[PDB]
Amino acid sequence: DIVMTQSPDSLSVSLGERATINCKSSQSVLYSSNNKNYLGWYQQKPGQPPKLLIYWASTRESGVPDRFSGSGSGTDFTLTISSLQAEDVAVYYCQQYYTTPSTFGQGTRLEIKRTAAAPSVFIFPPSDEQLKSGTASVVCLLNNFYPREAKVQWKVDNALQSGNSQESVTEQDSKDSTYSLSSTLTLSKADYEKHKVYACEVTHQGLSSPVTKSFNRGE
Amino acid sequence: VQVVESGGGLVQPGRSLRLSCAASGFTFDDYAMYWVRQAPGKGLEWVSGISWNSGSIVYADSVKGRFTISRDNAKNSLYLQLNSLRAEDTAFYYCAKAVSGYFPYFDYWGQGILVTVSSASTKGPSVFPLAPSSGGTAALGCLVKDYFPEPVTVSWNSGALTSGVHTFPAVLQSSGLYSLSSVVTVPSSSLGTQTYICNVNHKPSNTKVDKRVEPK
Repeated sequence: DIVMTQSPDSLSVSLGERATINCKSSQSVLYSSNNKNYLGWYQQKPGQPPKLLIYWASTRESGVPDRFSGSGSGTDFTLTISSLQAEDVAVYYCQQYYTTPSTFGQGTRLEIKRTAAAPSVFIFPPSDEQLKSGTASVVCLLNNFYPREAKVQWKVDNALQSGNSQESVTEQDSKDSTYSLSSTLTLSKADYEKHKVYACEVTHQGLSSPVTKSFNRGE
Repeated sequence: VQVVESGGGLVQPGRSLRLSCAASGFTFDDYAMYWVRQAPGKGLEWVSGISWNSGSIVYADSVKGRFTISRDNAKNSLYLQLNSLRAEDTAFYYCAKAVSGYFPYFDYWGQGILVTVSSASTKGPSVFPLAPSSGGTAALGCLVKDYFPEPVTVSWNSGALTSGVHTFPAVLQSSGLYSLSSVVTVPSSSLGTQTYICNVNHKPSNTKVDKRVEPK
C-alpha cells in the first residue's frame, strides 16, 4: 500500500508571502497509460469537511483563487500559495488515487504570521450558582492576540498558583489572523472562600509589561 | 442539495452502531460512495468505498472484518455498520462521493458524524454565567462544565449573535469530563439595554439549557 509523507508538518508564513508544502509518495502515481498524476490537494478549515483545491497534481478546481497552484510528477509534488491571505489558515492534505485505499498525507498546519497584537484581558469570578455545587471556577480571557505564545499567572492573595488551572486556545481567526485563550483556575468552595484577591497576570510579546486583571471576592 | 446525517454518539467497546447519510439534489447512483474518518486532533483516514451499483467494496485494513459499507440508491442513502468497536475508532466519520475512474477525486457531502467509543457514562453539562463587571468593551460568556461525551453546541440569542463569539475547544479535566467556555465581546453601553442568552445543547444527555447572563 502507498504511503504519503508531507513536509513540513506545520508552517508559519507572513501575509502576502509564498507558502510551499511538499508531498512524497512511496511509489509513483504517474499512470504511463494516460500520463496523468493521480494526486489531489485538499484544504480543511476548522470544523468543516475537506474542500478539493487541485487535481491531476496541477489542475486548479473552479472557485479556488489564482494564488493556489500545484506542481511535481511521479513521487514529488508541491502545493504553492503565491500571496498568502488571512483566510488561507487551514490544514492542507495531499491524497493519492493511483491505488485504493486512496491514502492521505498526515497533513500540514498553515498559520498566518502578522504584526504582534496585544490581548484584551478580562477576569470572571465564579457564579453564585456554581458555588452551591462545592467547586469554584475562575476564568481569565485573553482576547484577539498574535502570536499564540502567552504566559498566564494565577495569583490568590499574591500567592502564585500551579497545577490547578487549564488553558484552551481558539483556532486562528480567518479574518484578523489572531488567537484567543481561556485560563480556568479550579479550587474547592472552602479554598475559594478562605482568600480575598483573585488576579490573572498576562505576559505577552505585544505588551510593554505584564497586564493584571483581578477582583475581591463579593465585589 | 440537502443531506441528513444520523447514527453516532456514545457507544461502549465491543457494541455496534449504524451511521447513514441520505441526500436529495444530486443523482445518487452517478457516484462511488466513500467513508473517511478523522480521530479528534489527528488527520484524515480512508475507511471504506463502494461502486454505484454495490459491485465492488473495499475496506482499509484497520476496519476489515468489523465495518460493513452498503447503500440503497432508491432511498438515496449511504450506510456504515460499525461492529466490534474499539477506542481508536473514536472519530468524526465523513460521507464522500466520486464520479468514476476518469475522475476519482472526493466531494464531501455532510459535515461529519462524531462516534465516541468509551465505557464512561454520559453526563450533561452544568452551564454557569461568566458575568461582565461594573475601551468601552465588555466580555461575558457561559461556562459549560463537567460533561461527557463530546459534543456540545453553543449559540447566543438563538443564532442572532455570531459577531464577537469565541466558543473554546473542549478540554478533558482529570475528572474524565470535558469543560469549555463560550464568550463574546460587546459594547459596554449595550450591557443593560440588550439580552444575552447561551443556547447549550448536549444531544447525548438530552440537555437543552438557555442560560441568561447579566451583570454582577
